[PDB]
Amino acid sequence: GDSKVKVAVRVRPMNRREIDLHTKCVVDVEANKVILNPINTARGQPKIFAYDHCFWSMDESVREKCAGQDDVFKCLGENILQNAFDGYNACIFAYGQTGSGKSYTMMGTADQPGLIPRLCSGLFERTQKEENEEQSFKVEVSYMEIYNEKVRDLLDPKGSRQTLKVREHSVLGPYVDGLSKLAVTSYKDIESLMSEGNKSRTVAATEESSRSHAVFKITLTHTLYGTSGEKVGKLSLVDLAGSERATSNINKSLTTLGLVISALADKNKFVPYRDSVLTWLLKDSLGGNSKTAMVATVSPAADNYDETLSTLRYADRAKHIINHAVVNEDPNARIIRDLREEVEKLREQLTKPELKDRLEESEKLIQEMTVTWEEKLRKTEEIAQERQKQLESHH
Ligand SMILES: Nc1ncnc2c1ncn2[C@@H]1O[C@H](COP(=O)(O)OP(=O)(O)O)[C@@H](O)[C@H]1O
Ligand SMILES: [Mg+2]
Ligand SMILES: [Mg+2]
Repeated sequence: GDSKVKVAVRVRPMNRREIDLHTKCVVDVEANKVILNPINTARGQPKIFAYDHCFWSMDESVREKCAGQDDVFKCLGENILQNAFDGYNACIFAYGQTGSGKSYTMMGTADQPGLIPRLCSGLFERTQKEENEEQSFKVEVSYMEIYNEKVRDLLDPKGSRQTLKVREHSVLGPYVDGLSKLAVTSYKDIESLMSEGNKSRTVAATEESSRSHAVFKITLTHTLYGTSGEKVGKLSLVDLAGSERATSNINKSLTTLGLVISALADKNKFVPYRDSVLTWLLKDSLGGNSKTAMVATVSPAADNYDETLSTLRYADRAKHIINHAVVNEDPNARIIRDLREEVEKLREQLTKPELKDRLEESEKLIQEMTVTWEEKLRKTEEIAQERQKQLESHH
């Protein structure tokens, strides 16, 4: 192919509990190597893994955390940002057990912002820095959640817990029908949409559920100007569910993800993309048209050994997957062209069942992606002010 899926392993520092209760540290880092030591030093031998990148921290001090997040972004964030500005599809997904540091890496906290806020900030910084009257940038965003093979729109002002149907089109592929793609023009729009989205996650029986997947997506459309050309880069930041074992199809997407990774590691006929919602929607990110990075977060202490190992192993396979990313030039024109063509052919065959409203679907897709930019702005605005009025009757 062209490029291999790049793999980084992030080892979170020993927390207060692990130090107080004298839980033994079994994971240590040697440059780009991850060494997993046995728990009771018969096959108690140190296991050594090698990856593209390895992050670690000496303690939980604010200095080391700031340095940590900075390191992670400098190593992975700016690269995929550059990919976005080069018209490439790019993706970063966090894999690991609950409490290893997936969300802390992807989203981070208020004092320790993760990959996503830095990515958005840097994105709008660069766009605002480069935009001429010959160069223009259009930025869209979406945030979805996948729980129990059901998709929810996290950017919907009304967290109605209503599932959105996942449908397939012949020329478009897998898509979430009804998902919000909101036009944004600054970091704060994204910030409010994200703060609202992050408090709309699926609750557990007790504390957000660790069984849900979170997919954040940025679309960057660059136009160069007596005619104009266009490139589109799509970033996909994914915070997966906890990889640990069970303590129906609640773990379908995770297991299927494992199977997909394993299959690719060894025309997608026997790669089970379709066996789950997650692998189906993120099919192009794994062995497809995308620059893909995996961040495997692991816990350092012995009490998580078998999990850590597992994670490591999966990571070790992920670096064998080969993607083939290309620059997406004027994809919208091609898509609407193929869509209208298909509409006409469906119109012709219709004059001779499953084609009755397939054309309806195609026309719907056409009309929805021919929506003017201004109306998208107005949409995002009314959504925003409805969020501003939903806290009015609640105050
Ligand atoms: N690399 C890290 N460095 C410092 N603290 C971390 C790190 N990763 C996780 N943590 C700490 O442990 C907490 C749990 O992390 P979290 O992102 O919720 O894990 P997960 O999403 O996989 O369940 C975090 O709030 C953070 O304080
Ligand atoms: Mg989390
Ligand atoms: Mg999108």
